[PDB]
Amino acid sequence: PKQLRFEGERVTWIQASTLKELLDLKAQHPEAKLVVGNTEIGIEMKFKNQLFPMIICPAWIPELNAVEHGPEGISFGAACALSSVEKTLLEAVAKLPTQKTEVFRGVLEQLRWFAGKQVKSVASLGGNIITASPISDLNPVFMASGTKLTIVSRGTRRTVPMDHTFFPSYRKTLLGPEEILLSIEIPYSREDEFFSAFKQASRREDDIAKVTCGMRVLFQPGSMQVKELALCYGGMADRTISALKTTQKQLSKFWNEKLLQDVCAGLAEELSLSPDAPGGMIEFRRTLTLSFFFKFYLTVLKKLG
Amino acid sequence: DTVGRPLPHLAAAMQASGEAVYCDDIPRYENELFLRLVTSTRAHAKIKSIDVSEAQKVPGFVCFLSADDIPGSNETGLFNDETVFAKDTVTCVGHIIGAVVADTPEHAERAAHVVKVTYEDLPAIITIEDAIKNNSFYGSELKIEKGDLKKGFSEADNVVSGELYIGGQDHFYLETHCTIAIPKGEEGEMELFVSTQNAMKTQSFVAKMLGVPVNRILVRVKRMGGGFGGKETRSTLVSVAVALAAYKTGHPVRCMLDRNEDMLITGGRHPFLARYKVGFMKTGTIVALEVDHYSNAGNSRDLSHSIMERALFHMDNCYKIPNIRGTGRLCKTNLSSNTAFRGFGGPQALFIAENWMSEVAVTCGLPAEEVRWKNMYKEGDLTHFNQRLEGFSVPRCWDECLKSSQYYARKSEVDKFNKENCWKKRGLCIIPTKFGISFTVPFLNQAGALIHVYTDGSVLVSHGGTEMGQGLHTKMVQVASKALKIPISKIYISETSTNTVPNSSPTAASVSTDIYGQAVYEACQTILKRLEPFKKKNPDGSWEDWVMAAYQDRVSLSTTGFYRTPNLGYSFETNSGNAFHYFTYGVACSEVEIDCLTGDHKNLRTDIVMDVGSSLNPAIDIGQVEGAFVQGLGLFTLEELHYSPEGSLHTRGPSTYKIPAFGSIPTEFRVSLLRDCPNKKAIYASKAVGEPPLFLGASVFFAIKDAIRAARAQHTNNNTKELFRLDSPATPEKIRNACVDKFTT
Amino acid sequence: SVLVSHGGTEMGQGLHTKMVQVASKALKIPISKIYISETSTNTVPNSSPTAASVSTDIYGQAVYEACQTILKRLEPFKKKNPDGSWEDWVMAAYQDRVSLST
Amino acid sequence: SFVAKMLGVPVNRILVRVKRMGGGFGGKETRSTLVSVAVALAAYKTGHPVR
Amino acid sequence: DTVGRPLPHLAAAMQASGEAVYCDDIPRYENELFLRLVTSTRAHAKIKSI
Amino acid sequence: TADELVFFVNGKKVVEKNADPETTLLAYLRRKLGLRGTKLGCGEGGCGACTVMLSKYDRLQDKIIHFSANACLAPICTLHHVAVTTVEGIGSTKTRLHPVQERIAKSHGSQCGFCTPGIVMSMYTLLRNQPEPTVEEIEDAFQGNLCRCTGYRPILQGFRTFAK
Amino acid sequence: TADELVFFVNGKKVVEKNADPETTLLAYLRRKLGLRGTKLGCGEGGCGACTVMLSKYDRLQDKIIHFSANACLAPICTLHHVAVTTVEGIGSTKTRLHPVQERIAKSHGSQCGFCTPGIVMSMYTLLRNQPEPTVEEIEDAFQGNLCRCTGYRPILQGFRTFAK
Ligand SMILES: Cc1cc2nc3c(=O)[nH]c(=O)nc-3n(C[C@H](O)[C@H](O)[C@H](O)COP(=O)(O)OP(=O)(O)OC[C@H]3O[C@@H](n4cnc5c(N)ncnc54)[C@H](O)[C@@H]3O)c2cc1C
Ligand SMILES: Nc1nc2c(c(=O)[nH]1)N[C@H]1C(S)=C(S)[C@@H](COP(=O)(O)O)O[C@H]1N2
Ligand SMILES: Nc1nc2c(c(=O)[nH]1)N[C@H]1C(S)=C(S)[C@@H](COP(=O)(O)O)O[C@H]1N2
Ligand SMILES: O=C(O)c1ccccc1O
Ligand code: MOS
Ligand code: MOS
Ligand code: FES
Ligand code: FES
Ligand code: FES
Ligand code: FES
Repeated sequence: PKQLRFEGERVTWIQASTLKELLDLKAQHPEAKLVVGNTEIGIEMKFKNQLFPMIICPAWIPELNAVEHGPEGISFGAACALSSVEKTLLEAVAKLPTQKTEVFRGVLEQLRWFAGKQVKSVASLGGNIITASPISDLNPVFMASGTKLTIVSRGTRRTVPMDHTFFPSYRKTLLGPEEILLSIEIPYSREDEFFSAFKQASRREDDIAKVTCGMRVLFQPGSMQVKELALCYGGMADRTISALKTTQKQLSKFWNEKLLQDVCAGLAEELSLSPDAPGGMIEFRRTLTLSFFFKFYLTVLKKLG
Repeated sequence: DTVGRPLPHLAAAMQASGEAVYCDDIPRYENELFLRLVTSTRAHAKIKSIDVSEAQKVPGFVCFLSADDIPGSNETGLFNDETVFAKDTVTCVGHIIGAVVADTPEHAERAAHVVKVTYEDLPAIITIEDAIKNNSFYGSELKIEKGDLKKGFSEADNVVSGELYIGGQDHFYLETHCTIAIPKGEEGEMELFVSTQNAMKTQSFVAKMLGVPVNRILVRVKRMGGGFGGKETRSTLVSVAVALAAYKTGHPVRCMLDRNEDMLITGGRHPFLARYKVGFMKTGTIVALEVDHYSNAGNSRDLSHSIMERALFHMDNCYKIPNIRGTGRLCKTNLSSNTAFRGFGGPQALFIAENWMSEVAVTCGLPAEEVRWKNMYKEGDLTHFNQRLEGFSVPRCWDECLKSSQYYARKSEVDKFNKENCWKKRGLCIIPTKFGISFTVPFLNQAGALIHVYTDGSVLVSHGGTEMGQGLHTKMVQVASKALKIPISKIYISETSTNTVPNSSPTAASVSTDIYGQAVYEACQTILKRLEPFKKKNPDGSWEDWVMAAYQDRVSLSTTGFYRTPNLGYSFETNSGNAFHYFTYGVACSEVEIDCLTGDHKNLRTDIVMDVGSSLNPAIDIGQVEGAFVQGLGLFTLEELHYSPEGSLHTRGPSTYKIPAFGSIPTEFRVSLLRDCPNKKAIYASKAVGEPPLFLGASVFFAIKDAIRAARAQHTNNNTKELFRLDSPATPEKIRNACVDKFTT
Repeated sequence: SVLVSHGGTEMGQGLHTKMVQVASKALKIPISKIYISETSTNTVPNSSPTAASVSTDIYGQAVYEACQTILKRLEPFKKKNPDGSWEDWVMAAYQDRVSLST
Repeated sequence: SFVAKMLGVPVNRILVRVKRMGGGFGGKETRSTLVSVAVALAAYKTGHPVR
Repeated sequence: DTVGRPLPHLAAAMQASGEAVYCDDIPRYENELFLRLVTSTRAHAKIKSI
Repeated sequence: TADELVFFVNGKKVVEKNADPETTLLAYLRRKLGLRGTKLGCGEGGCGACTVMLSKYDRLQDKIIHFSANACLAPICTLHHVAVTTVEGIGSTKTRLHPVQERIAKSHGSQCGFCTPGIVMSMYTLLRNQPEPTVEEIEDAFQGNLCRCTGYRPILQGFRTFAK
Repeated sequence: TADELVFFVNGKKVVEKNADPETTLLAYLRRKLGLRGTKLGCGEGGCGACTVMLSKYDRLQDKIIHFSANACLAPICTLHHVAVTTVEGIGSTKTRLHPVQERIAKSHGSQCGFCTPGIVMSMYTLLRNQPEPTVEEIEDAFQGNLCRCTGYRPILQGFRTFAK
C-alpha cells in the first residue's frame, strides 16, 4: 500500500498510505483538505462552489480506522464509517450491562433516523465531528458525555474531552491548522450515570434551526442528588452549545418537580431566541428544548427508581 | 383478453435492470454539447448589464445565449406572456436570463456560475397578501353561485367563518426536467428527445422561438421518470433554451436539471389562501356557504386560470349545499410560475371544504361521520354548478370502508387510549371525495391514434398519450389486445411522437386511458373491418394468415383512430352545461398517533375504497391509488416549501424538503376497489384513476387534527366547541405548537 | 403547416418535390406550407420498394386521397368562414376537435 | 423484415428511416440489406450503435 | 398550383451547399463503432477454417 | 508522473490513467463507462437513485466486506482497488434477472421506474450481507431510497419473500 | 517531441498537435472537423466527390496560387501552412449561397446531389483563377468530376452565364 497522487483540472489529490505521510502532508500543507466519505466536501464543492486544490485521503491509514476496547470506553479511528460505529455499539449494547452502555445507547439513537444505509457506510465519524455543523446530531452527544478526542499533528499528540470550547465559532473547531483528529473514544457509562438523546423530527434549513441534543446526568451514590449535569444542544445557535449556566444551578440538587421547572426556566432564558433568529420556528424551537429535557427528566426518574 | 387482469407494467422488468432508457441515458453524439441555464438571483429588478468576461475563460466554454440570439420570437408561454430569455427585467428569482453552452456539463456549470449580472432591484410582490395589497392579479375574478346566500345565512342557526391557507408542493419526480435537441441542418429541422407530457406545446414553442413552421420540429417522448403535472408545460423552459443552443451552434445539445435548479425554476403546486363562512343548523346540516379562493400564481399565467376553475368546481366535495357562492383570484407575484400538479386545484378546494366541514361537526358537538353523511349528496342530485350526479357511489364506498376498517370499534379503542395516555393521543377520521373527470377546457378532450400491422402480423401501436409511470402504454396494449382479439405479445408500443399523432393534448387530467383507449379501439375496429373478408374465406386460418392475405390482396394495414369526449361545455355565465364526463369516487379512513411533546406522529393504519369502475388493470389501479394517496399524505403532513422574505427558496433538495419515505406510510395500508360498479361513460367501463385518490391523503391530516384536539382538551382550556386553525402542511412544528401546555407557555 | 409522409423514397429523381407539388395543388395551398422530411417504417408500413418508375403514380395518388380526406373535414369551416384563411379554418377545425391527421 | 428475421424479433421492433440516397438506380432495392443486416447484428451483439 | 411548372428539386440548394445530410454525414455517437465486411477470395470453395 | 487509478466495475478491471479528483463515481459510470443504469436524482445523497454496491478487502476482518453507497458523492479517487457493482452487474432481460429484479418487477414495485435500480441495489446489498433478513432489516435497507410513484407498499411486499 | 501541423480550413486556423501521416484530408474534414460537405465517392481520385480548393503562397511567383484537389488522396501532413476551402466555406442556405451554388441549384444541375459539392468546388476554383472563363475552360474544369444522375447537360448550361 504505497502513497498515490492524482492530478486533475483544478485539484490535486493524495492517497496517504501512512500516518507519517499524513502528518507530513498536513504539516507541509495546512490548508489541504482531508476527505474520507466526501458526504460533506462533495456538497461544499457542488452546491457551495468551493475549490480546494489540495486534498488528502487517509482512509487507508491503520489508526483512524482502529477499534479498541478499553477500560474507559470503546475507541474508533476518526475515519471509521458510522455504520461501523453503529455495529460495534450494537454488540456492546447486547453484551455489556445496561448501566455501562448508556452513552452508547444515545449515539445509536441519533444514528437511527439518520440519512440512510448509503450515507452511514461512507460517512466517517471524524468527518461528522470536524464539519462542526450547527445541526450535527452527534456532537451534542459527544459533548454532553465529554467524549475523548485524541488529536494529532506530526510530532505533537494530545487527548481531551469534547466541550463547549471545542467549537469556537460557526464551522470552526479547536483543531490546529496542521492538526488532524486521529481517534475518538465513546465513554462507558458509570453507575448513577444516565444518558438521553433526542432530535427534531424535521429539517427545513441547510444547517441551522433543527433542535438536536445530548443529555447526561450523574447522581451521588445511592441518592437522588445531582453530582454532574450536561445539557448540550444543536440547532439552537451557529454551533453546538451547552446550557452550562443552567446545569450548574442544579449540582448537588435533588431530582424532583422543583428541579424540572428550575431547569426549564433556565433553558427558556439561557437558550433564548430573538424574533429575528436565523432559521425561524422560534416558538417551536424553544418548546423542543424544554420538551426534550422533560423527557430526559421523566426517563431519569424511571432509571432512578 | 387481459383486460381486468393485474398485468404488471410492460417496462417494469427493464426498469428493474436499468435497461429502460430515459432521456439522459441516450448516448451523446461525438459532438454533443452541454447547456446550463443562467438564473436570476433577485425576485424583481432591472438587468443593468451582463458580464461574461470570466465565463469566457473557463475551459471548454462555447458561448452565452441571450434574448438577442433568438432568431424567431422571444415571446412564449401558454398565454404568450413570458420570455424564453429575460431581456430588461426579471420577475422572479429563478428567472432564466440566459444559458452557457460548453463541451462538458461541468464546464457549463462552472462557467454559468461565474456569469456576472448587475441588477437594480424593483418593488417585489411575494405573498398572496402582498398581491392583494397591490391589486396584483391575472385577469378577473372567477365565481360559481347557486341559490341565494342571505335566506340561508339567516335561516342558519350557527354561522362560522375564517381564513385558511394550504402550502404549495414540489412535484419531485425522481427524474428532473431534461431535453436533447438535434439540429438536422436542413430547412430548420430539429429532432428533440424530451421528458414531457406535452409533445405538442413543446413542438410549437420551439418552432415559435426559432421562427419556423411547426412541421420542422419533431418531438419524441419515450418515457418520463415521473411527471405528475410538472412536465405538462414548464418542461418547455428547458426545451426552448436547448433548441436555441442547437440552432445557434448547429450542434446536438442537451441539458438535465439538477434537483436544486428544478425545484427553483420549474414551479409547482399552487398555494391557496382562503376566507370562508358557513351557515348551518345545530343538526350539522349546511344551508349556506361562502369561500374566496386566492392562489399564488407566480410570474406568468400558465394553467393558473383553469386550476382555479377546477378548485371552484370542487369547493363542494361530496356535500349538497342549497345556497352556495365561491370565488377565485389568481395572484400575480414575483415567484416562479406555479403550474399543474396531480389534482389540478381540486386538492386545495377539497381541503378547504373539509376544513369548514370538520368545524361544523365540532361546533355542533356531533360525531364527524354523522355530519358529513348528513350533508352528503344523494343519487340524482346536482352540484353547485348544476351537473346531475349519476351513478353516485360514495355511499357504497363509505359504508364499506367503515365496515372493513372496523371504524366504530376502533373509534372506541382510540378514545380509551386518549384517556389512558397523557402526552400521546390518537386520531381517527374517515373522508369521502369525488373528482370531476375531464379537461375543463372543452377542446382538449380529443385523442388520436395510429396503428400499423406489419406483414408478420406484429402490431405497432402509437397514440397521443405519454408514459410517466402510470402505465398508460400497458393499458393501451391491453385494450388493443382485446379489441383485435390477439395476444398482447403481438402488439407493441415504442414511444410518443409528433410525427405519428399530431396536435395531441398533454397527457393529463387523468383522461388518457379514457380517450386514447377509445382512439386505439376505433383504429383496431377499422383494421378488423379490413381483415373481415379474409377471416371468412379462411376461418381456421391464423391471424398471421389473414394479415398476409390482406397485404397480398393489397389491403391497407395502417389506420388512424380518433375520439372526442361527448356532451361537454360548462359556462361561467348561465352556470350550466356539463363540465365533466363523469366523476370518480373514493373514501379513506386513517388513524394516527401524535406525540404532544415533539410534534411528531405515526400513521398507524389507513383503509381506502376507490370506485374505479371495472378496472382495465387492477394492479395498476391500486398502485395509482396508493401513490396518489402518498403524495397526498405528503402534501398535507410532510412537504413544506420555504422561501426567504426576498422570495428566494431555501428548501432546494431532499435534505430540506421531505417527501414521504418508506417508513412514512401507514403500518396497516389496505386498498380496495369497489366491486360491481361499471362506468358506461368510459372504455370497457373503466374510470380515470390518476388524480382522484390524492385528496384522500387528507384523511391523515384530519386524524392528526383529531388528536391535536384531544391534546388540547387535555393540557389546555376546556372549550368543547372551540375552533383552532391548522393550515397545511401539518408539520411537526404546527402540531407541537398546537399542543398547548405548560411548556409552550 | 403540413407534414407529408409516404412510402416512397428520394434518390435524386425528385419524388418528394413532385408529391409536394401534388399536395400543394390538391389542398390548394402554397407549396411553402407543405413539407416532407423523410421516409420511415413507422409512418407508412409494408411499403413496396421505391421502384419500377411508378412512385409518382402511386404515392401521388395516395397523397391526393389523404388531401381529399383533409379537405372534407375542413369543408364545414370553409363554409362558415369563406373569407377566412387556411390557417383560420385549420385552427377552427382543431378547436372544434376535428382530426387533422389522415 | 430482414433485420428482424436475422435477430429473430417481431418486425414491430425495427424502425428503418430513409432521408435520401446519393443515387440508387435499383442497386439499393434489395442488395442494400447485405450491409444492413451485418451492421444490425453488430449493433445487437455489441449493444453499440454501429455504422 | 405549381403542377406542370419547372420547380427545381426542393433540396437542390442544400445539396449545392453540402448541408443536405446523407446517411454517413449523420454525426457518430460518442460510442459508435465501425464494421468492415470480410469477403471471400474464391468463387466456390469450402471454408476449412477462419 | 501521475499514479494510475485502478478499480473494478461489474467484475471488469478499469484502469484510469488520468483520474480527476473532482470526478464522482456516478459521472464516471454514466459517461466514461456508458452504464446508465445508475441515475442522478438529487446529487446530495438523499434519494438513492444513484445507489451501487462497493466491495473492498479489509486488512483486519480478513473477509471482503460489502456495503451500499451513493455514487453521486463517491469520488473515484477513493476507489482504488475497490470493486463496484451496478444494477447491470447483477442481471438483465437480455440474459437473466437477479431474483431481486424479478421480484420487484412482478410485485408492481416499479412505476415510472427511475428509482428502481437504486432500490434493487440497496436490496441486493442487504442479501449480500444477510441471505435471509428480517422484515425490519429489509425495511431499513431503504432508509436512503426515495420513490414518488408507488407509495412504497408494493416494494416492501415483494421483498417479504426473502425474510424469515 | 513532435512538430505541430498547422493549416487552415474555411479561414479558421487548425492546429493538429499529433498529426498522423496516414490521415487523408477527407477523413480529417469529415471526422475531426465535422464538415461533411465533402464526400467520399471512390477513394482513388477519379470522381471528384471529395474536391476542395487548396491555396498556398509560393516563394517565387509571389502571389498565393489557388488549385483544386482530391481530398481523398491528400495527406494532411502535406498541408502545413496551406489553406483549405470546402463547399461550406463559400456559402450556405442559413446565410447566402455563392453564385456557383445558386446557379447549379436553379439550373437543375443537381439531382441526388452527392456529386454537387465537388463540382461546385471545381467551378469555384476556376472562377478564382479566372473571373470570366471560356465555355471550353468551364468544361475542362470538370475533367475529374463524375455525376451519374444529370447527364451533365444542365450543369454546363447553368455555368454558361459565367463565360464570355
Ligand atoms: C443525505 C445525507 C443525510 C445526513 N444526515 C445527517 C444527520 O442526520 N445528522 C448528522 O449529524 N449528520 C448528518 N449528515 C452528515 C454526515 O454525517 C457528514 O457529512 C459526514 O459524516 C462527513 O464525513 P465524511 O467522511 O463523509 O467526510 P468528508 O466529506 O470527507 O468531510 C469531512 C470534513 O471534516 C474534515 N475531516 C475529515 N476527516 C478528518 C480527520 N480524521 N481529522 C481532521 N479533520 C477531518 C475535512 O477536512 C472536512 O472539513 C448527512 C449527509 C448526507 C449526504
Ligand atoms: N407513476 C406515475 N403515476 C401518475 C403520474 C406520474 O407522473 N407517474 N402523473 C399523475 C397525473 S398528475 C395525471 S394528470 C395522470 C396521468 O394520466 P393518465 O391520464 O393516463 O391516467 O396520472 C397520474 N399518475
Ligand atoms: N437522380 C436519380 N434518378 C433516378 C434513380 C436514382 O437513383 N437517381 N433511380 C431510377 C430507377 S432505377 C427507378 S425504378 C425510378 C425511381 O422512381 P420513381 O418511381 O419515382 O420515378 O427512378 C429512376 N430515376
Ligand atoms: O381540467 C383540468 O384538469 C385540466 C388539466 C390540465 C390542463 C387543462 C385542464 O383543463
Ligand atoms: O397534473 Mo396531471 O392534469 S398532468
Ligand atoms: O431499378 Mo428501378 O425497378 S429501382
Ligand atoms: S442522486 Fe440522490 S442520493 Fe445520489
Ligand atoms: S417508480 Fe417512480 S419514483 Fe419509484
Ligand atoms: S472520392 Fe473519388 S476522387 Fe476522391
Ligand atoms: S446528382 Fe447524383 S451524381 Fe450528380
